Amino acid sequence: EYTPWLIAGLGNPGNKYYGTRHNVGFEMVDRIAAEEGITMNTNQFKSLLGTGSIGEVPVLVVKPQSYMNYSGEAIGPLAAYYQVPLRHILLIYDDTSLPNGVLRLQKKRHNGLQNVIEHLDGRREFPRLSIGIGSPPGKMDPRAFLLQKFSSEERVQIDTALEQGVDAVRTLVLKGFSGSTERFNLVQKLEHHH
Repeated sequence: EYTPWLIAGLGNPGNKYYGTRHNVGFEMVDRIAAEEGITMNTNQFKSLLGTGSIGEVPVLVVKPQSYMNYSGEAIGPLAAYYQVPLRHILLIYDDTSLPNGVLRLQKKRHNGLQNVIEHLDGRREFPRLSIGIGSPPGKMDPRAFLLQKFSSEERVQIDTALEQGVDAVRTLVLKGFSGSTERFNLVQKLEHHH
């Protein structure tokens, strides 16, 4: 009966990255931990993590400390250590392919995600929670945009997203969707307009 889940949000550690668009996954993970009362003191495998459960389901919430593109250096070994099956590895990260605040849940672009993919022996069949941050504007390249803080209007949407994502994580893991994740994806898109 031991099948923990690994909830990892991606980002770059440090005051330098605090509040930036690219760190949204870190925000979400700080949110889930908080809500669940899980402290992330533990430092292992290039990451800070905490342990607890969602309902009866045991989980580990993590924030890799190796920097975005090398997230796999943490996740891969971390999963092995705790014996987390691929299907229970939930990655949360910023997605430019979706408008601001639209979440997307999938179970099978972004550098952190390729590296993680790389370390999970290329396997791809794990669930992922994308948090949209929109498209960057084609000047200072699509690079300072990510390293920039969210405008106030964007924050609105973002804060709403953090709240709904927390719920989405709890449903996937414990509750059950009670529709397909694709229906949740549809509702996200619609909500962007309301």
